[PDB]
Order: sequence, then structure tokens, then C-alpha cells
Amino acid sequence: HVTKDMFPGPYPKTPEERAAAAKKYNMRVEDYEPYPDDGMGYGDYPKLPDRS
Amino acid sequence: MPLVYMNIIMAFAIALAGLLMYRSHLMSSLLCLEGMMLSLFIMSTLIILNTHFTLANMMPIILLVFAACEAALGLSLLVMVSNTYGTDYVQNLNLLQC
Amino acid sequence: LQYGPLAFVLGERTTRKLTETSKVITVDGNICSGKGRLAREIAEKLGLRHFPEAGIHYADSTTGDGKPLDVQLSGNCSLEKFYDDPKSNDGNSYRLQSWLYASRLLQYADALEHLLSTGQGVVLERSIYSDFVFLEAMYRQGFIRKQCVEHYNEVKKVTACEYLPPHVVVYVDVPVPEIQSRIQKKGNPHEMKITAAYLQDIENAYKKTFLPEMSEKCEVLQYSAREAEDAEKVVEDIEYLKCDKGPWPDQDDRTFHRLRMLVQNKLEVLNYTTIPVYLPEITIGAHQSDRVFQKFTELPGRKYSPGYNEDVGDKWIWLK
Amino acid sequence: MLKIIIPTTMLLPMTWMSKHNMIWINATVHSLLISLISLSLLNQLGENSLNFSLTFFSDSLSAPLLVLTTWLLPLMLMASQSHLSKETTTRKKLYITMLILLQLFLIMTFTATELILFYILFEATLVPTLIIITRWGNQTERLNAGLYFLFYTLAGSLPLLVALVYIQNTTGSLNFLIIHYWSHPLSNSWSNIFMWLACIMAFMVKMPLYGLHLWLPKAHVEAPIAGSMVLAAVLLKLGGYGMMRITTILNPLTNYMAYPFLMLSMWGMIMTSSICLRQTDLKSLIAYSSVSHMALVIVAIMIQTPWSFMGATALMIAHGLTSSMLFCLANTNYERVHSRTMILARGLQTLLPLMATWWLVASLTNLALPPSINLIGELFIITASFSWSNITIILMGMNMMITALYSLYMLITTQRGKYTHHINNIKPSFTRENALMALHILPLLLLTLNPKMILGPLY
Amino acid sequence: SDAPPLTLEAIKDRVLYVLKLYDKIDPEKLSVNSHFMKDLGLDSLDQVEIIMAMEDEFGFEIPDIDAEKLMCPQEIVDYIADKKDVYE
Amino acid sequence: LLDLIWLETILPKTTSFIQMKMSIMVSNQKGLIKLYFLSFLITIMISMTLFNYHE
Amino acid sequence: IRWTYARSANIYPNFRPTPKTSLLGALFGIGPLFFWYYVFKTDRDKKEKLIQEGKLDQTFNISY
Amino acid sequence: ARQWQPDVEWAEQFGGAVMYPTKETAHWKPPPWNDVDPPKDTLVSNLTLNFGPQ
Amino acid sequence: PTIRLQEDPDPEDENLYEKNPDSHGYDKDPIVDLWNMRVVFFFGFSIVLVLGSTFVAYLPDYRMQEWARREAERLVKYREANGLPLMESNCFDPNKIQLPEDED
Amino acid sequence: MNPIIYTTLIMTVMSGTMLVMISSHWLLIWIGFEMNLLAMIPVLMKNFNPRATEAATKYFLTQATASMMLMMAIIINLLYSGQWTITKMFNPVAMTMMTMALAMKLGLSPFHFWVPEVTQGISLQAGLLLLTWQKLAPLSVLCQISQSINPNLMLTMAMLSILIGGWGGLNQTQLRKIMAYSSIAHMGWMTAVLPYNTTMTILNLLIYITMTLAMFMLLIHSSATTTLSLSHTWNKMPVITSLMMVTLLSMGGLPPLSGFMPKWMIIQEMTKNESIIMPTLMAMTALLNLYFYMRLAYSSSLTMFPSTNNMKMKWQFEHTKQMKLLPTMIVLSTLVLPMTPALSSLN
Ligand SMILES: CCCCCCCCCCCCCCCCC[C@@H](O)O[C@H](CO[C@H](O)CCCCCCCCCCCCCCC)COP(=O)(O)OCC[N+](C)(C)C
Ligand SMILES: CCCCCCCC/C=C\CCCCCCCC(=O)O[C@H](COC(=O)CCCCCCC/C=C/CCCCCCCC)COP(=O)(O)OCCN
Ligand SMILES: CCCCCCCCCCCC(=O)SCCNC(=O)CCNC(=O)[C@H](O)C(C)(C)COP(=O)(O)O
Ligand SMILES: Nc1ncnc2c1ncn2[C@@H]1O[C@H](COP(=O)(O)OP(=O)(O)O)[C@@H](O)[C@H]1O
Repeated sequence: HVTKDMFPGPYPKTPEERAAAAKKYNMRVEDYEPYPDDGMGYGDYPKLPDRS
Repeated sequence: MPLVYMNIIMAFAIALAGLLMYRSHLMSSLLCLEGMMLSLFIMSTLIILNTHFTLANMMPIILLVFAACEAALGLSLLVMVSNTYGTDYVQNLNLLQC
Repeated sequence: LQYGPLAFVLGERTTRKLTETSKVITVDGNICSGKGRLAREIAEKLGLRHFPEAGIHYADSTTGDGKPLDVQLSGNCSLEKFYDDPKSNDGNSYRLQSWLYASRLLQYADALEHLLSTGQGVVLERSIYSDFVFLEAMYRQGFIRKQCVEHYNEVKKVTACEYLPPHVVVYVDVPVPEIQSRIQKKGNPHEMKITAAYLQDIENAYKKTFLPEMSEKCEVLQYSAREAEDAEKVVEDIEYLKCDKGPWPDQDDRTFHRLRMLVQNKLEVLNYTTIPVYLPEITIGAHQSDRVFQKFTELPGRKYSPGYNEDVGDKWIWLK
Repeated sequence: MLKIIIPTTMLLPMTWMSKHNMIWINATVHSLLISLISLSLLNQLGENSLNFSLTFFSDSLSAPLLVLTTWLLPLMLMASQSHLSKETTTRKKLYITMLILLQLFLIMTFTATELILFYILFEATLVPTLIIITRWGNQTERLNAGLYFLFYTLAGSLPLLVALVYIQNTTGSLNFLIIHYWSHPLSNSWSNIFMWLACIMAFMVKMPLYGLHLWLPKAHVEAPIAGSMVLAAVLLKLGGYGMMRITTILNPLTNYMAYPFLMLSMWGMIMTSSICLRQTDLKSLIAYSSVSHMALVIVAIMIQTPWSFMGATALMIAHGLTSSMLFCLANTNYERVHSRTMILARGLQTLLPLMATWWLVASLTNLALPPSINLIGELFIITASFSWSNITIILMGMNMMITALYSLYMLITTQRGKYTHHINNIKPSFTRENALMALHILPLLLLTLNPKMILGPLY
Repeated sequence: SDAPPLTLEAIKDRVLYVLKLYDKIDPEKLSVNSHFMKDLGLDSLDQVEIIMAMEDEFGFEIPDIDAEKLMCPQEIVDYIADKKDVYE
Repeated sequence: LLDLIWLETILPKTTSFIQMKMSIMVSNQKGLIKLYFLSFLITIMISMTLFNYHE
Repeated sequence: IRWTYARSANIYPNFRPTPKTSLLGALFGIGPLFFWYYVFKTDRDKKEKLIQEGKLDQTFNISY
Repeated sequence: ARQWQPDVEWAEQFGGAVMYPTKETAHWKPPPWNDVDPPKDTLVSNLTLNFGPQ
Repeated sequence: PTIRLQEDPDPEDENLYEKNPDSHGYDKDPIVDLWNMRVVFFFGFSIVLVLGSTFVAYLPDYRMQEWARREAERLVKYREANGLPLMESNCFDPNKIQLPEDED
Repeated sequence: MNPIIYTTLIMTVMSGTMLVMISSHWLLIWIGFEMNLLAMIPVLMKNFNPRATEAATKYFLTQATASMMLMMAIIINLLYSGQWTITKMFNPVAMTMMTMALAMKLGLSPFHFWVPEVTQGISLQAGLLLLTWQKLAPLSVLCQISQSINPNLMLTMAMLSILIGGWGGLNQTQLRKIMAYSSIAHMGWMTAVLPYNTTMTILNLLIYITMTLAMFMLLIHSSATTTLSLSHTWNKMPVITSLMMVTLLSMGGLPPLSGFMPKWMIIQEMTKNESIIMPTLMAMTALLNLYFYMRLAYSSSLTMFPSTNNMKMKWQFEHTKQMKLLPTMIVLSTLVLPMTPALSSLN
């Protein structure tokens, strides 16, 4: 029941894309920050704090 | 080889070039086909006459016969093409691609 | 000797069987008009074969045993639930319309096969040429989408071009209030739900598109409700017609041979009904398609070819 | 040899003539009987091979592989019959036909006396596997997997074919006996280098070699359980077998040529063992472990010593059995929870204790616990590599550690801890699954008593 | 590929270009909001001629009932955008 | 970096990309006999010069 | 599901050849292979030259 | 759970006039269902002649 | 419709234990399931495993290991009884070997 | 078209081909080609539509140019030696002209452009005839004059044909264009081995004709001309789709199917002549044909595509016309590899 637009996508550039991605991952837009947009393949996934 | 042989072979080459490079009208390409046939007739006739190959004297006539068939064939197709488009331009024959 | 190129080559011709009473006739009219009795009476008086109006299970009548099959294995649509919920989001309306057009195409093919093989004429109730009026009504009442109309037009364009239109088009004219009175007197609860706008749309489509179009290639005989009850006058009016208008006089043995090759081989007739245009209303998923096909193949006489099902009494199978 | 081939062919009309409710029973019973009959090829002569006819021959290397194939067929049927319950009778018969055709092609491949017939059957194995994967796989990725599994193979095999026929034009024969007896040295030239590459690369990609292995995680993950069993257990061994047959004409070129492949194999076994430590999918972990073990086998074949060949044979047999068991163990939980994620279902030892015991035994055999034959093959290869070069132990040692580190990891992830609270559909283990686990594991432990059966011709 | 995605700006520029080519219009007193009869002092026949020029420029016919409503360059721009389905 | 990106990039993805580009180049023709027969003339000249003179 | 998909399938669609990416790939891919080739080739060349000189003390070395 | 099977969106990849759609072939249209194109409105003009008065 | 297609819903998996509390996991029909269990167990554990192991354990010495041991014992006894070396550095007789006549 | 007229036209096509086959005189071979073209033009146009007319026109133009070049080569050969027998040409220029003319007749690259268009523009029966029977006469003529072949030009055209067939087939969704590109690649395979062993050419032609006949008959039986139309066949005739998948696998040259036998033989023959690079490149290139065959198999038989409701009606009707040679053609297209040595009967 997880549809096509609920999966991680490419790196977000526009603020509307950032808000959409933040809502997709169930995060506050102020709290959502993806990995830097190099070619390492992280894409849209949020960069969470490195705590264990 | 005599210079006449070279002239006839050059005539065939010119007719082939004219057929291979298309302008709009299909009738011009059909005329180029007919010219190619005429040059072939002349060349074969000259060779057969020079060598005195008697039984080959009927060979050019047979050529003409099939030339007519080809000519008729082409004209038939042209009619249908015109009937579809009101024109014999080859740029209308592009419904099929590669 | 099954009819084919060999039968045409030696002997069998179509024009030798036409006997001036072939006259493909269709008797059209609005909903609940008495076109059925008029069609039956015309067939009886003129000695023609009558075809009852093609319904959801017309194809079942001509295959296997004539008994109808289950709705989920044949049709997969319901007219009663179209009357109940014409705007249902399961796409029953256009599915029913497409199935009915396919049924009418098959029935027209059967009628043409009969006429071209025996020379006897046929009488039809509606046709593929007039199936569209309901569609237009369905579109003007908001029952179907525009995409369904476009798909219907594609299918009609690739299907109906292959056949000859009927000789005679008979139209039974009944006003809308009389239609509503007849519907109320009929008693079936589902037809009670037909609004006047739907019937008016059907009537408008008929009178504005079908008759003007057919009159160019066929002769049209219009009759009111009162004068449609006397079959004798209609029959004698048909008997004194000059069929010098449409493409039928232009038909010779070779075109008849092509048409007869086409009207048999029902799969070639139905070829373009299932064009791969993916409308949600008529598209069936892979799992449902597989399940329904497996259910169909388990019917008593459908697993093999007609003469090879031993469970319905076929014998001598090993020598056939 | 027809005494094994003909019954395998007879399995086809027998399964096509059975009832709808009796296909599995008949197929399993007669496959077990065929395995029992094939068990008689282990009586090897020592000096030479068992030459049945001009077409077929048996060897101390071929016989364990044939026995493994014949034994793996009934286990594949047992694992298959669960997830094919809702399937139609005809399509079930087609699936069983695919498995039978695969077995027939494998048993004819392992005994062909000429290289061209070997090539024909070794390529013919592609069609049933591709059909199985692409038709009865579960996810949308299966198609892609099939494409990989096809073309990665063929890009390797088409040059070999050319090389093969070229050899027969210069030598006059491709029969293995004549090829062996009339062997002559390979000079150092570009032509000989490219002939070596064409003779080696198909078997390299079938192993698979590190760098040419991308087809394997896809194909093994997306395949159905029987497909994964046959892919890991038997098919990966084909290239290995091929190498041991083809290296007899490649000397002394192999001494210098083998360097890039040895470096790739050692460093790639390290890489794939490390990859297993971070894998969210349970099937992918087993696939990468297979890659590491086959890298060890590649090193053993490349260094070309009798101890290395014995270790390679033992490791091929042991890996086949262990990997098939691990795939079946994963498939049980996948059927329970309909997902392949490793951390989804945890603490399963509390709910399924005997399955936890099977998991523990499979994990112990995977990390080469002595005196299991996995350890025997690994130790023989390590000793031969040490003789080849003393430094190799470093890499070897590293691999050993990492293997345990991921093996127990998988166990600890799936059996220990606390169960997931919301997963409430974990029913008790069926007798079929337990019997499949036992039929996987008991021959593995039994073979320890008589290791010489699986040590190959160099014994 | 076909013509690029025509936008509102290009439509407006083309409309003013063909409007300034009209001889009965002062090239600098014309603005996008100028009413033909009022600001430009044109007649009904001049407006009809302007619609003919519009039809020639944008390659599609305009019926009389609509053309009776186009009374300034901006209305022409809106009509062309609606007919060509242009959002920006 | 290696298994999911670069080993993918070099062997299979490059093959797919190159074959797709070549297929697009080869198959995308306008279907006009004028261009085809011009190419035929070029081919005839090339065969008559580069091959017929080498014998 | 999102975590698994991002860790497995979403990586290549979001990959760009970059000087950092290219350099790291080249290093971590081919550097170790060449290093190990150099080490093993040096060791084996030394051993073979030592054998050719008739000095290795290979007594009782009959298993290989 | 059940095996994945293609759906409409998966099917439409193979419904265009050509694989691998580029910018030039995006305007290509699939051929008609039957191999029959609609007739063109290429009206053939008749020849108009003045017969007389002279 | 806001739907894309007419599709069957994904069914829920059925428990074999629900209708057959002792169902062996082989088939829905209890009789066929029980006989599948019986045939699998009898032909795997009973016949292939037990008989096969026994047959493999008692395979005749076709590899000629006892023969080799006895031959080695005889040769060692003879060679050490007559003061001859236990093994020769040359596997083949140098007398039947014709080396190239000149090495320079 | 009258059935008698169609029978006469088919017989005229076949008799022109046979006249080419049995003639010892160059003029009679040319006459056979002319008769074949004359009778073959109407067959392409049996079902009248603009596309069929365009295909017929393109075919006529190509074949007429080829015939004129053919006659010019004959006349030059006669000029440089008073010979009419088809044994071996006496002038390299005439040989080049003849080779180019026969390549244009066969549709080898770079004269391949007309084949996909003409195949797409005609029906499946006309396509079957065009892609099976029309290859016999030029191949027979090429086989007779094989010892005069310049190997460089012939091999260049064959390699170009293989490459272009693969690349063009990679991009198609219409089944007729896929078949045409397969034909181009297979013709390249046929002509690659011609200067070495004409028996291999005959064997390749026979295998290709059998598989093409099976393919076209399966496409006529399930009346589909596009990929998506063929995606519906499984819901009406699954056996047809299964047999089609097996035939497609055979067309890809996969062992142990019949399609593997020609390439294999060709490859080994080439290795007898110290030709190693070219066969390797040809096989690695035929991988592309295999790829798009596998794509068609994926869409047609290995997965189940969504269907339509009206298909239920088609469940109630059988096929009134049966093709008598389809099962034998399928069996020959798949299971004839073990009978490989029988090729000695072809020489
Ligand atoms: C769950 C409950 C657990 C607790 C209960 C357990 C009770 C005690 C069990 C512990 C048993 C202790 C084992 C000790 C070994 C004794 C048996 C041993 O002596 O037999 C071996 C013999 O074993 C067999 O040879 C090896 C097993 C054969 C393996 C084949 C498996 C069957 C085929 C199935 C397919 C497998 C596919 C993979 C194949 C490659 C050794 O043979 P060998 O010392 O020399 O004998 C020399 C004298 N001979 C030659 C005259 C006979
Ligand atoms: C999944 C991807 C894996 C792909 C593996 C591909 C590796 C293939 C190895 C090379 C293939 C070509 C070998 C051809 C068969 C050898 C036959 C032979 O030995 O004959 C040679 C012919 O050798 C050649 O011609 C080889 C030329 C190569 C042609 C094709 C080039 C393909 C690319 C080669 C380099 C890549 C090789 C390793 C790739 C590994 C995979 C990444 C000499 O014969 P003669 O003509 O008689 O000459 C001696 C007397 N004058
Ligand atoms: C090449 C040589 C050509 C020369 C020959 C030309 C021959 C054509 C002659 C045609 C004559 C006619 O049709 S006669 C035309 C028909 N009659 C009228 O137009 C008068 C009634 N109209 C009005 O009064 C309006 O209010 C109006 C004043 C227009 C205000 O227009 P606006 O709404 O804008 O304000
Ligand atoms: N194409 C159609 N679409 C929807 N309903 C149809 C269609 N054709 C027939 N029907 C239904 O068939 C029912 C009875 O048919 P009709 O001819 O109108 O009355 P009668 O049975 O008296 O002849 C009507 O309720 C009509 O709606």
C-alpha cells in the first residue's frame, strides 16, 4: 500500500520540493536536511543525527 | 575500347545518377529508368554487332520487351500515388519509417 | 466443403441467390417503443429471418449450448445497475455500452452471413449504425467520460467500415411522454428510474444524426405509434421501394466473396473490439483476467473445441 | 550412464500423466530413487576414469557433482510445493518440467567426454533457469535479473565457443582423454594469451569472479526458492568444473596469466565478506557469502596444485549443501512474514526453537567449523596458497574472521533478542520444512566420516 | 521537434508587432491596454481588419462573435492564450 | 561505491547506454526515398573506388 | 521500506560522476589490487630466484 | 501476498510508435489499428472553360 | 472512476492448520498430505540416507589403497634386505634415455 | 483480387524464381528476376491502402535499380569476354556491379533501408512471402558466382548487416519491423560465410526460413502486429504464446535449439580459414538480436499484461482457418540440433 510517490527520490532543490520531502519522511521542514548533493547516491534521504 | 563505348557507359552512369538523386516528381525518375534501359540496349547492340554474335541479335529485343513491362509497372504505381495525393511528389511517400 | 476460395472458384456465387426480397431491414425506435412486434410482423409477412435485439448474452446464444453464461464470465456488466447507479465509479456504464456494441457487431455479422449464404433476408431491431445514440445520451447525462466516447469512435471507425448498410431503415416514432407512460405501465422497477432527459437525449440523437445519415445511403420509413400497429401497410410500403440509393447495387461477386470471407470467422470480425487502449472502465487486471479465464475454461463444454468435449457426450474422440 | 539419464527423461511423461493431486508425491519419490541409483558412481578406480562409452564418462570429480544434483532435485520439489499451492495444474507441471530439464542438462554436462558437447549442455542449462526466474519470480525486478543472468553469461561463453572450435582445427580433437594425453605447452605470445582468456573467461563469469559478479545478487535474490537452490548449489560449480577440465591445455601460460585473477579473487572475497556485514536483505547476504566462497575456489583452481584441487572439490560440495540450506531457511521466514528485510522479524528462537537449531547448524557449517568438510576444503586451499606464497595467509586469515563476523550476525539478528510485537502470524514449523532442513544437513555431517568421496581425482 | 512552447510574452510581442504595422495607429501612442475606438480612434471596420491581421499572424480563424469582444491588445492576448491553452 | 555504482557503471550500464544511442541513431530515419537513394549513390561510389581498385 | 529502498535501489539513480566520486572509486577499486600484485610478485620472484640459486632449504617439502 | 504482474503504467512503455522516445520522435504517432489512413481532402480542381460566345 | 483498472484484491494467506490442526505442511487434503509425509520420510531417511550410507561405507577397494600398501611393504622388505636404496632419484631408467649428444 | 488471379500471380513469382534457379544463361536469370518483380508488385498491394501503395512503390524503385545494375554488369562481362554462361565473371568491375546489385536485391546493409518500411506497409502474408521466398534467387546467383566474390566487400556488407539489424531491431515496437531487422541480420550471417562454404549458406537459409515461417504463422494465428496487441494473446491462447516464446528463444541462437546450429557451423567454418576476429564480433553482435527477442518474450509470454473486457466474447469462438504446416514448422524451428550432420546431404 506504499505508493510510487512515497519512496525516496532525487536530491531536493526547490523549497516546495524540500517541504514535500520533509512531509514524506514524517519530519518538520525545519528539521529535514538531506545529504550534500554529490554523486554518492544519497538523493532525498534525510541526514539524521549520528547518535547510536 | 572505342570512344563510343565510353560515351555509352557514361550515358548509363549519368542516367543512374539522375535516378539516384530525387527531385519532387516521380515521373522524372521513371524517365531516368527508361534512359538507363535505352543505354543498355545501345551498349549490348554495339557489342553484339561488333562481335558478329548472330544468335545474340535477338537479345536486345527481349530487353526492350521487359523494359516496357517495367515502364508499365511504374506508370501503374504512379497513377495510384497521384490518386491518393493529387500529386506525384515523392515527399508524400513517408508514412513508413525505419 | 466449407466456403472459401476453392468454393468460390468452382461454382458458388452470391448474386445467383439474391432474389429481390433480401432487403436487410432494421426497425429502430426509442426505449419501450413497440419496435419488436413490428420487426417480428415484418419478418413473418415478408418471409424473412427475424433477429431479436442483441443483448448482453447474445454471444452465448450462438456458441456451445444456447444457454446464457454467468455475468462475470460473459458481459461483466448489468443494465439494472446502470439504471440504479448510472454514475457508479466502477465504470459499469461504458463497459455495458462497449459490450453491447460488440454484441451488435457480432449479430450484424451473423445476419450478413445468413443473407449471403442462403439468400433469405433478415430483420434486425437495432444495429451498429444506431448503437451510438445511447452512447451520446450517456455522454450528455454525465454517465461516461469523453475518453470513453473517443475510444468508442475509434472502435466504430475500424469496425463498421467493413460492412454494407441495411437496405431499409424503419423508424418507430413515439413521443417521450408516451414512452414514460408505457414504462410506468410496464412495471419493471429499474426502468422506472429513467429520467425524461435521458429519453430526450436518445430521441434527439436519433432524429438529428441517425436518420439524416442513413437517408443518404438507405431509404427511411418513419411511422408514428398508431400507424405502426398495422404490419400490412408497413410491409406493402416496403414492397414498393426502389433500392437504387446505397452501395448495394454496386456489389458484384468479388466484393460479396470478400464480405462473406469476413462475416464468417467471428474472431476476425471481433478483432478490433479489444484494441489495446487502456481505459479504466474496460481494462481488466492480470490476476482477475487469469482467474476469470480459468473459470471459463472449466465450463462443461468449453475446455476443448465443440466436438472434442467428452464430458458433454462427445464420442469417438480418439478417431477425430 | 544411460541408467541415470533415461529415468530422468522418464520423469517427464510420468509427471505429465499424473493426477492434479499426485504430481508432488510421484516426482519426489522417483527423484529420490534416481538419486539412490546415481549414488553408485562413487566407486572410482584410482588410475583412470570410468569410460562408459564414446559420449559419456565418470570421474572422481564428476561423481560427487552428479550425486549432489540428483539429491538436490527432490529437495527443490519439497521447497517448491508450498508456494505453488494456488497455482494451476498445468503450470505446476510446467514448473516441474523445468526442474527435470535442468537436472537432465546438468547430468549430461558433468559427464560429456568432448568439450563441444559440454559447451552445448552447459549453455542449454540457461533456458530452464531463465524461464523459472522470469516466470515464477515474485518481484518486478526479476525480469532485469534474468537479463543480467543471461548476458553476463553469454558475453563469456561466445568467445569460448570460438576458441573451442579453433582448438579442434589445430589439435584435431576436443575429446578430453585425447586432449589430456597429447597436451603440449602454450608458448608466450599474444595469440596464446587471447586463447587463454577465451578459454578462461566463461568459467570465470560463471563462478562468479569478483567484478563480474553483479548478476548473482540480482538473480539469486529475485529467483524462487528452487531457483535459488539450484543456482547456488550446482550451477555456480559448472565454471569450477570447467576450469579443472580446461587448464590442462593452458600450461605453462597459467603461471603468469593467473595473477590478475588471483588478486581479484583474494581482494574480492575480502570485499564481499565485508559487504555481508552491512546488508538489509537476508537473501543478498547469502548470495555475497556464496561469492566469497567461490572466490576461494577460484584461487584454489588458479594455483594448480593437487592439494588445491582437493580443497576446491570439497569446498564446492560443502558450499552447495550449506548455501541451499541457508536459502531454504530464509525462505521459511519469508513465507511467514512476506518480506526479506532481516530486522523485520526478530527473536524467532523464542517462537520456533527447532528452526533455530537448524539455523545454528547452518551458520556453524557456513563459518567452516571443524571437522566439517567446509573446513576441510578451506584448510586445504589455505595450505596450498601458503605454499604458493606465505603472505597469502594474511588475506586468508582476514577472510576467516569476517566470515564468522557476518555468519553469527545473521543468526543473532534473526533468532535472538525479543520478538517483534505486531507480527502475530508466525505459525509452528511444518513437518515439510523440518524434513527439508534435516535432508540438507544430515548428508553434510555424514560426509565428514568419509571425506575421500569428495576430494576429487587428485586424492 | 515542433515549435517551442509559445508563452504569453511572445504572444504579446507578436500582437504589438502586428498592431504597430497597422498604418492607422500611432506607433508610440499605442499601449497594451489601449481601446481601439476610444484611445486609437478607430472604426468597426478597422477593428475587423485588425482581427484579420491577428488571424494571419497566429494562424487560426476567429469568429465574429468573439472578434466583436476583442477591443484592445490585452483582450486579444487573452483570447489567443485561451485558444492556444497557454498558462504562462 | 564499488558494487552498486562503479562496477555497475563500467560493464552493464555503459553497454546499455552505447547500444541505446546506436539504436536511436540507426533506426530514426525520416522514411524519404530521396535520402535513401542518395545514400545508395554514395555507397556505390565508395564500393567502386575503395574496393574495385584493390584487386 | 523507505530505508531499505534508499539503501539498495535509490543509489544508482542519484549517482553522478564527480571528481571526488571518480577519485574515490579509482582508489578503493584498483589501488589494493595493484598493491597486492606488487607484494605477491615481489615475494614470488624473490623465492624463484632463491630456488634457482640452489638455496632454499626445501628438505621434507613434498606436499604442495 | 501475490506475484507482481504488469499493470497499465508498465504496459504503456511498449505502446508508443518507437522505443526510447527522443525529442524528434515524440511527435511520431502510432499507425492506425487497421493499416488504413484517413483520406486526404486533396480536392482535384476541374478545368473551367469558356465555350463561346465566339 | 479514480481507479486505473478492474483488479481482484490481494487475498490473505490461508493457514493449513486452520482446517487441519495436524497438517504436515504438504497439502490441503489431509490424506494426500499424510501420504506425502510418509513417502518423503520413507524414501529420504529410510532408503536414500541409511542404505546409501551403508552402500558407500562398504564400497570395494577399487582405488587400490590396500594393494598399494602391500606392494610398498614387499618392495621395502626386498630393498632393505639387499642393501638397496628405498627409492631412486630417477623415476625412469637412464639406460633407455638418449640425451642430446652435445650440450655446447 | 480474384482467387484465380492471386494463384496465377503467386505461380508467376515462384516460376520466375525457379527460372533464375535453373538457368545457365545470364539473360534468362535477368528475365526470371524481371518476371518475379512484375508478379510480386501486385501481391504486396492485395489489401489496398496508402501504406501498401507506398511500400509497393519503394519496393519497385529499389528492385528496378538493382535490375538495371544487374544488366549493366552482365553487359560489361560480355564485353570483356564473349560469354553468357553464369560461371565466373571475367572483369572485376562487372563483379563489383553484380555484387552491389544482388546486395540491393537481398537488402543487405547499406541497402537495407527499404526492408523495414516495405515489411511494415504490407500484410503479414505478404511479409511472410517477402522475407522467405524473395531471398532464394539472389542467394542462388551469389552461390553460383562465389569463387569470383571479392571477400572484402562481401564481408563488409555482411558485418554491416549484422550490426544494423541488431541496432534497428533494438528500437522497434511494431512486430513487422522487428521481423525485418531480424531478416537483415540473418542475411548478413548468410552472406558472411558465402565466400568460404556455400553449403553453410544453404543451411543458414533453410533454418532461417523455417523459423521465419513459424514466426509469421504464429503472428497470423494471433492476429497481432504490435507489441501491445501481442500482449493480449495469453488471455485467449496461452499455448500460442508459449510456443512463440520458445521459437523466439530459438531465433536468438540459444542452445540446444535449432537456431544455434547455423551460427555454430558458420563460426567453425570460418575458423578453418584463419578467420577469428570476425566470427567473434558477429556473435557478440547477435547478442543484440537476442536482447530484443527476450524483450518480446517478456512482454508476450513470461509475464501477464492487463487485458480488456471484450476479450470475454472472443473466448466463445475458435479459429475457422487452420494452418496445416505450423506444428511441423515449430518442431523444425526448435528440435533439429541433434540431426546436425544431415547437412552433408546439402552438398
Ligand atoms: C537428534 C538426536 C541426536 C542424539 C542421538 C544420536 C545417537 C548417536 C549418533 C552418533 C554416531 C557417531 C558417529 C561415529 C562414526 C561411526 C560410523 C563409521 O564407522 O562409519 C563411517 C562410514 O560412513 C560412510 O562411509 C560415509 C557416509 C556416506 C555419505 C553419503 C550420504 C548419502 C547420499 C545422500 C545425498 C548427499 C548429496 C551430496 C553428496 C556429494 C566410517 O567408515 P570407515 O571408517 O571407513 O569403515 C571402514 C570399514 N569398512 C570400510 C569395512 C566399512
Ligand atoms: C561478462 C563479460 C566477460 C567477457 C569476457 C570476454 C573475454 C574474451 C577474451 C578474448 C576474446 C577473443 C578470443 C578469440 C578466440 C581465440 C582464438 C585464437 O587464439 O586465435 C588467435 C586470434 O586471436 C585474436 O584474433 C584475438 C583478437 C581479439 C578480437 C576481439 C577483441 C575483443 C576484446 C579483447 C580484449 C578483452 C579480453 C578480456 C576481457 C575481459 C572481460 C572484461 C590467433 O590465431 P591466428 O589467426 O592463427 O594467429 C596465429 C598465426 N598467425
Ligand atoms: C479590387 C477592386 C475592388 C473594388 C470593388 C468593391 C465592390 C464592393 C462593394 C460592396 C458594397 C456593399 O457591400 S454595401 C455594405 C452594406 N451596407 C452597410 O454597410 C451600411 C450599414 N452599416 C452601418 O450603418 C454601420 O453602422 C457602419 C456605418 C458600417 C458602422 O460600422 P462600425 O460597426 O465599424 O461602426
Ligand atoms: N445500447 C443500449 N444501451 C443501454 N441500454 C440499452 C441499449 N440497448 C438496449 N437497451 C435496453 O434494453 C431495454 C429494453 O429494450 P427496448 O427495445 O427499449 O424495449 P422492448 O423490449 O419493448 O423492445 C431497455 O431498458 C433499454 O434501455
